[PDB]
Amino acid sequence: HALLDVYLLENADEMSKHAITIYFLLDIMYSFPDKPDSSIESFPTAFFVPGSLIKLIQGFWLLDHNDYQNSVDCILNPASSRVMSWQHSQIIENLLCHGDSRQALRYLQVMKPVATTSKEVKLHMTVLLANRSILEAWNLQRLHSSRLNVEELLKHMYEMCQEMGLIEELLKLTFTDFEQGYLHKFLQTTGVQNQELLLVHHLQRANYISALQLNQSLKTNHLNDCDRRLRERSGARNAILDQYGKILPRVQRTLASERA
Amino acid sequence: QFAECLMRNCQYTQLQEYVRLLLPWCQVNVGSCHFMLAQCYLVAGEGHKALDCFSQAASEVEREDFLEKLIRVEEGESVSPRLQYYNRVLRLLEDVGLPELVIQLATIAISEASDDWRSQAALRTRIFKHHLDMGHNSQAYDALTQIPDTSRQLDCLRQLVVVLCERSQLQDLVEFPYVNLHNEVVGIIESRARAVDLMTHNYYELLYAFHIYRHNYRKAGTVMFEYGMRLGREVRTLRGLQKQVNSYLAC
Amino acid sequence: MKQDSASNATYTVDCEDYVHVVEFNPFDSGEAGSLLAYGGISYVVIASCRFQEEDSTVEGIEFKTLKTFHHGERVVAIAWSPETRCDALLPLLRFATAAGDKKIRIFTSDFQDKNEYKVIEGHSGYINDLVFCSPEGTDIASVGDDHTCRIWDLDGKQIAMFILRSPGMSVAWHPEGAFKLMVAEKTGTIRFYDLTTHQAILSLESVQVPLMSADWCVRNTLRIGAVAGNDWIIWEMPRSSYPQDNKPAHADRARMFRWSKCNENVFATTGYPGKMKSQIAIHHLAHPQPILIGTAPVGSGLSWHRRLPLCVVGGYRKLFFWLTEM
Amino acid sequence: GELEKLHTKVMSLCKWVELIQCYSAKGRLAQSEMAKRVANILRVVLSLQQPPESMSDSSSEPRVPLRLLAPHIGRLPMPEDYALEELRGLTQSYLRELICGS
Repeated sequence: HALLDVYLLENADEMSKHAITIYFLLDIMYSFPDKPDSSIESFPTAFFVPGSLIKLIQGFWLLDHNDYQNSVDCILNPASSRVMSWQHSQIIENLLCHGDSRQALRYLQVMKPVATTSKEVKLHMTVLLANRSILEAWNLQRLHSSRLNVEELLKHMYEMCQEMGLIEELLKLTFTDFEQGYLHKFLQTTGVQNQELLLVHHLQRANYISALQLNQSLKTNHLNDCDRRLRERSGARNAILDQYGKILPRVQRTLASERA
Repeated sequence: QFAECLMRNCQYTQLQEYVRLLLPWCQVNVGSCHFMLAQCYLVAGEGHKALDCFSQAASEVEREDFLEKLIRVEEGESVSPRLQYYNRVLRLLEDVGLPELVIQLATIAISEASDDWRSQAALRTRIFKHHLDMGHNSQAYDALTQIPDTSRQLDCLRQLVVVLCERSQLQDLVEFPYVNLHNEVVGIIESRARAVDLMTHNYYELLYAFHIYRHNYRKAGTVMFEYGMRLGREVRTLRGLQKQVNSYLAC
Repeated sequence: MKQDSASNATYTVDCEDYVHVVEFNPFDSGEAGSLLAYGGISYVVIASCRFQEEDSTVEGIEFKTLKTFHHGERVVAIAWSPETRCDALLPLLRFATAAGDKKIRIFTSDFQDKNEYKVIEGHSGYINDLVFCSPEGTDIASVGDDHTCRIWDLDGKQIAMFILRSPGMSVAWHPEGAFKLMVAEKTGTIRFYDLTTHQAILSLESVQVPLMSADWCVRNTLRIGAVAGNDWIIWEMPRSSYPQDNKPAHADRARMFRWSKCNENVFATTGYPGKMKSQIAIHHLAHPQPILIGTAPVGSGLSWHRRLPLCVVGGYRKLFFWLTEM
Repeated sequence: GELEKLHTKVMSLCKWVELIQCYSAKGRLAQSEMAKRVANILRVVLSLQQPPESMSDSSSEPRVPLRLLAPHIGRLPMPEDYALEELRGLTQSYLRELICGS
């Protein structure tokens, strides 16, 4: 009678209540399947619910029972009414939590979910970066980099690419001065190891003067540190910088001719 | 045979009216339906709705022996029936000719190509080529950066320098900084510069400017002095005299 | 395709996105100058453009973006209502779109940070065309792939429904008329609807099929232009139920026909999009040959300036402008 | 059986290239010519020690002995003409060395 009173409630959609009843009837059927055919299966045609929604409800059943593959198949089945953005978001987040990156990517590629919110963009780029679609991720980032969302997008990309190790791929793209400036600002205050990594990035973009300034800063910093692995790496680094700076253009040569 | 005859007799309008009457109650051959509906869309000039029709069609192709034949139009690999779908649709896209539709279809198709790295290289190569054809050279470069296959890399580098010269945007290739590659690029450019005539362009001054870009005074001076050498060997005009003067000047 | 007086764009505008749809303001602006709008895949940009044709202070073209709005599914058609305002303390905006969702969405804006949205329901088959059917526009007529012509209100309610023989490709407002609408069918049937009484008045028959794009003459009512098969056709009222004049428009599948918003003899056509770096063919009447040809690497959108004989075609991240005769 | 001797004696005499003392401009010039030639031949041999039909290691990127080479090679100057390419190779060397440092 509680299910029945749902009909007595404010009906936003008869199809919603029909889908609830159909899901309950399917649960009844799978509780004890008797006979290979039933007139209860005739309920959706009796109450005139689209086969699109029928296949959808099948997908909802399968996803609830964690048959994600069959649920995705039923959802991606064509001639199906497109589902709503909230359940897009929950579906994709659950799939990523469960680790079904390929399935979530298939969902996104077929259904083509909407994205007009920073959260939507972050979720979609998360799926794409877990599935190695770095190029399209960066492209849509550039597209939707508003004056309000750009730094959030950058921070999210930095964290997630740090987690799954796409650094050399990322280093091979066209960029902008603001992006590199924000990168430098973020990485400058984030510890020594990030200092040597961004040193590597300077050298990768051929930034030798700045690399040497960072090296001077690190050497000045390491005058009270006493870790032996750090001492090994720092002696290596001192040999490195003595090798490099003397060959570079002459400004640092004049600075070396200057007393220290 | 009904839909086959609607194709044959050019009855495209009859086609869409048929398929619209059939689809919502007929949940078989839906991929084919989306197919030839997209065919009419490209025919009339709404190939983007055509692309979405193919996007929805790619989900189920397993049945309809007619459809299965289109997996047999792309044999040798079975990474995904979606992937043979992708190869066939890209083949028709190259037969007919919307490069940007190809571009986005591929940026999507990267998902179903999980294996056979030759396919990945060829697809990003095609991305590169279309980006250049429309001048989208920045993300042409970006697409190239994921090509490790050195043979395709050499083909792309040769066609790259060719189109860069044709369009006079070499300086961008230089404005891109890199690591450990000037050996490659100098090999390519000198291979071209020695092979071609000097009066088309001073690829020597080109490389000299690169030398300036790379702070290499030794090699720069040598390049400019040797170009003065070449001019003195070749031409004997007073304009040329000023030119070798400038050459030795810069050296 | 057509090739006669081929030339580069008189004006070229460099954008940050490829051009999906782009078109001017038809009429009724609160201030001088032409507003224009282009929608791509996730963004729609409205910008006011000034030409050295109009202004002497503006040299070449001064295009200044009024707004870029974040939309969802890619916009495939945009409906202007000729009632918008550019003057006073509040610029009125009430503009509709059809996106890659088969749905229609209405947006109202004031530059005062208020913008709300009315999504307008669809029907069977995609929305082929949609236009405001009032001289200021308050109601929209849409044609789709169900052979139904459905008139909607701003609230989203069926103002009307007309049963067509074949799915309608194009629906056209008569700015010179008053609730005079055309509905075009692929079979080649042109129907004039008097939306004031919902009584269908006159019909036209085209011998070239399929029929997808047409227009009234902007400075005349007896002249009706269209593109069918591969040729452009003009009918003269009230003496035709068949082509009065028919001359080749584009050898390939010509797509769009437009009439100059200041000429009753100059019109523009587009080739079949993309492919061969599609050409805009600007034609003058009594000339099978086009009086102007312009090149756009892809054929996307065709617009006429409100009172200049200026035609704009979009392309890859660019806009191209060509000026023509009276 | 002679390639191993090549490696052993080459990497050793690298240690004593440092003690070369030039008291003339032409002496140091010949020293520079030697350095550039030894760099060239060292590149050639390090490339060809994995012969095109009898590869020694499958795909392994071994740890470079620059951890021993650098403290002695850093004791001499180098002409930026080919010091550029040498120094660049040394750059990607130090990149892996430091990403796999102590």
